[PDB]
Amino acid sequence: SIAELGIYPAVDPLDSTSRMLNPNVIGAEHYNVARGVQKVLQDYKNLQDIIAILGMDELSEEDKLTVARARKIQRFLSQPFQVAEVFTGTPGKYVDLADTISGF
Amino acid sequence: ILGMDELSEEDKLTVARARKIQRFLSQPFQVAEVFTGTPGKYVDLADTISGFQGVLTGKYDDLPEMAFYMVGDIKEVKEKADKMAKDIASRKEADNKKVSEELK
Amino acid sequence: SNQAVKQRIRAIKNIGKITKAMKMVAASKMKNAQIAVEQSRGLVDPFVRLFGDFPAVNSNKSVVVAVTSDKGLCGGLNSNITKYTRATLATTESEGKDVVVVSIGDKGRSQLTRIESQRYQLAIADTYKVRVTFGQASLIVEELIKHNPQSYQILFNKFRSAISFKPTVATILSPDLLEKQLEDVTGNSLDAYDIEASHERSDVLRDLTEFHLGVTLYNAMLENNCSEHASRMSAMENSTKSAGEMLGKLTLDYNRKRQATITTELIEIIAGASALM
Amino acid sequence: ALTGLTVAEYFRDIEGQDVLLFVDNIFRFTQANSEVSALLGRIPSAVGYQPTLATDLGGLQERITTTTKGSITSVQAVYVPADDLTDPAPATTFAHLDATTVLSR
Amino acid sequence: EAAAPAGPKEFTEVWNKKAPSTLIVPEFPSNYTAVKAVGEGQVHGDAFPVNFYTPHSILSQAQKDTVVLPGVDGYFGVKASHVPTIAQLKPGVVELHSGAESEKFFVSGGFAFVHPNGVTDICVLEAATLDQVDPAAVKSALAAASAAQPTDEFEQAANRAAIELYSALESAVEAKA
Amino acid sequence: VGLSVSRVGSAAQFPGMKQVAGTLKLELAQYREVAAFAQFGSDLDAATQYVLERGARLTEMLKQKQFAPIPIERQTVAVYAATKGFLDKVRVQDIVAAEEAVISQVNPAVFKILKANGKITPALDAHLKAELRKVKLPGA
Amino acid sequence: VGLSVSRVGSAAQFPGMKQVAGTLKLELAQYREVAAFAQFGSDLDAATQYVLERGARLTEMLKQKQFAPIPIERQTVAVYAATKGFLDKVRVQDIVAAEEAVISQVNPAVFKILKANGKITPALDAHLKAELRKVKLPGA
Repeated sequence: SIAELGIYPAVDPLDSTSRMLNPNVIGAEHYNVARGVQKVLQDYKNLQDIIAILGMDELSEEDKLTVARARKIQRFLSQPFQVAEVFTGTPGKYVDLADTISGF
Repeated sequence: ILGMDELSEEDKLTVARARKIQRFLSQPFQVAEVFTGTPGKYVDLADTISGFQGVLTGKYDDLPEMAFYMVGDIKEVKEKADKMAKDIASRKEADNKKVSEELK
Repeated sequence: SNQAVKQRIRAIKNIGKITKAMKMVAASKMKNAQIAVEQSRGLVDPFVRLFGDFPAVNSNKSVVVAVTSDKGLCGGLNSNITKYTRATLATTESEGKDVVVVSIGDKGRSQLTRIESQRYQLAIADTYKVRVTFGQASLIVEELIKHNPQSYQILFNKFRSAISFKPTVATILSPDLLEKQLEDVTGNSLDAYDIEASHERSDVLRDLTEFHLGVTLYNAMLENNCSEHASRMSAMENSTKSAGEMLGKLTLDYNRKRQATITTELIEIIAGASALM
Repeated sequence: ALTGLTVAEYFRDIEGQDVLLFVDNIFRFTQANSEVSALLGRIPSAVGYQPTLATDLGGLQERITTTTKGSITSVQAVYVPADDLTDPAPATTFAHLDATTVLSR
Repeated sequence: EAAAPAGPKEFTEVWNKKAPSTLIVPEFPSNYTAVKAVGEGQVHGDAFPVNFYTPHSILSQAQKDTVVLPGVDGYFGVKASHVPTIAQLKPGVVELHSGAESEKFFVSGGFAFVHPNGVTDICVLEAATLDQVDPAAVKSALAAASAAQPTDEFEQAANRAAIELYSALESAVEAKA
Repeated sequence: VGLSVSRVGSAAQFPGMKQVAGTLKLELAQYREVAAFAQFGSDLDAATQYVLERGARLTEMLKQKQFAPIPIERQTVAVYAATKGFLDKVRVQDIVAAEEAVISQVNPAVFKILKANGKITPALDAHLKAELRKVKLPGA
Repeated sequence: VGLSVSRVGSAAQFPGMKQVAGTLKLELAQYREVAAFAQFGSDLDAATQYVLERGARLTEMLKQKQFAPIPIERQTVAVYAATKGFLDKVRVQDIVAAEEAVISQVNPAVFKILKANGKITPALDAHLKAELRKVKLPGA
């Protein structure tokens, strides 16, 4: 489902787990942004069954902000790979850890 | 789920036409008339093509759905559609003037 | 193919809770907007016991309004108004009278054009977004007064209860362009009253019919909003019924597929083991 | 369950009483006989059950009857496997049942 | 001159000829009013039905014995079997009396009819009780309303209505009983 | 009735019942059609209300009690009195007593003529239309 | 919570926690019945909105933080402070900080009484109830 949207790498953000996701291992500033990104991508999925039916006409100016922020997060998890220059068009990006922590 | 009240007018047109061409594909058989009672019809291929083209283009949107049910060709749709309409009035005057009183 | 059915049960169950939410939403909006509907029902009465009810009058120019809903799960309310639009708009036709048709609500903009497209001039929409106020109905009356017919027709649904909304045509005649001309019998019935205006009677009726148009338009689009909410409450009542009977059929067929899956995998395992022993 | 049946059948046939038998979870009787049918190397029937499911159930339930001496009335707790009444263990049990008393929360 | 005698009954009869016959007759505003003008009665001595209405309220519908209406010629009063009237009201105090007790609604203007059957229908837009106005903001606004005096007769007519409503509000708030 | 079928026994049944029951199959067919259209009651055509009332009369006619089978002439007359008029006075509840009143109050010679002849002759149709008018229906 | 049961049940619960969990599970049952309708916020209901708001409070109560297990008197003081209403003021997304704002600010002599007596007596209920209003919750 992530690949048919064009988000590449099509990593399922909720379903991908690690044992390095403890706050006493990778710090709290990494842990809480990862858990916050996961919570926003999860309640977006809980809203997504009603966006596909009703269409963002009721969404309370915070759940509308949830949908917008989660669409920004969903696009921002995508990244052009250095080995996929043959596939789509793009030069590949190496992203450091502090840069993606600050960005998300 | 949502009924035909939620459809587009294009969708309502294709639902009406498709119900008419669903009923028009049905046909009385000559071998089925001993238990259905309706005499069967052999529909020629030219009549089939012409009738289904007319129901496709919208030449017979004036006719109801049940005028197409269990008829041979498109002459009989218009015959049955006149007959269903004509009856819509004739439902009585079997009150007296019988052949079934005591001295007939 | 056994996971297509489980996700279809997922789809039907989420649809069936969405429609059950929207039923309660429409029921919640129906009670706290009935407290504004039968408040405004009173002011329509002095104008009908003063001016009377003259729907079939031979107007030269007529502006007919079909006030409908904006959102679309109302369930055949707006289509019933679109058919009573032509049903009451062909009963005016006696001498080739001019008619302007006007729709209040987005779902009347799409539906009158199928039937009367050359006689369409205005679409008022986004009217129930915040609420309905009398200044709003006054502005809609102003833009219906920019071109000035001899009669007005307003088609809406009278909110009787949460069950019945039997639709209503309310008629408003221009001041002496036809209204006092419909009042004169062996004299007149309007001449009983002492006009206590500043200027003449021809201007007190000019102000009085714009006030009657504003009151009728306000009450029409308030009654139509409350009947819309009750029609949606009755429309999402049948949607959860349909999404429950479809769910029950799908649950039975899933149980069949579950049993057949266990039997076929078991027959495969037994046939594998029996080919060795 | 056959041992409880024998204790009840003595009160029916010798004492002449209206006995009550309580088979607590008739489904566990079914599941136990399915296990002993699987362990004796028999091919399982539909969904996963013993091929003799109807007769291994009917051998128990047909001894619960009214004789000319007395009767046995059986109150059997019924578990429905996947909330599926068309599963063969409750569909075979419900052929034998004369009443249900559904206790509700 | 009145050669089209319409009504609910005539529209019912003609509408059964041009519409399809299965459609029930559309309702009319006459069908929800039991009170008319020419229907004689509803008087019963000293107290008369006062239908004080509003677009967003119904302020009174019970029978009262005397109503002071602020018409454009000046304040007048309505007793029971009054003459039929169609009175345009200037912004003033509609006084409802039932005896010694008086409730004073200051309205925004809008018409007030007295019918032949003695029913009176006061029909105004903003009809506030005079309790809920403050005496400070009226002259505070009239000081500005006496300043912006343009040649734009739309804005000048709005200024005229502004100074006249504000002056009537002031003269009704200093003159309490 | 929409799924039950018997094609080899058809045109091999009781001739009076075959004369009466084609109208019954057709009226239950239209009852199934208008119950397939309106499973909720708010939009009444008053001709759809007619086929609803006739279908509800007939499905009350065909339902019967246990361990008491009826002879075929007493079923022919009972569905003759229902596929025609003769029962629209009775509302929807008292039809089970109405058909028992019809079987009881009809002169039992016409059952012998219907059994012996095989079908309703026009003399028997005349006497049957006559005899179904002097019947005291419990819905009155 | 809907699918997790205990066939032993509340006979083996901490008393005092049994005083508050019995209404906690009822409030969470009502919240689960009205759940998934919280996406309708602009579409407010004013009787189910209270149980929806309090259910969103209480699901934020029972969250924990990975190998910091809590002693039972601190748990039932937290379920008291969330159940009886002393955290109805605080916004729904900082109740996890309002919980240790209750645990660390209520003086720990209460915990000794609730552990040693093993129930919330009114002699402790009045003192704990007074101690639950002088907490400096992160609220506005």
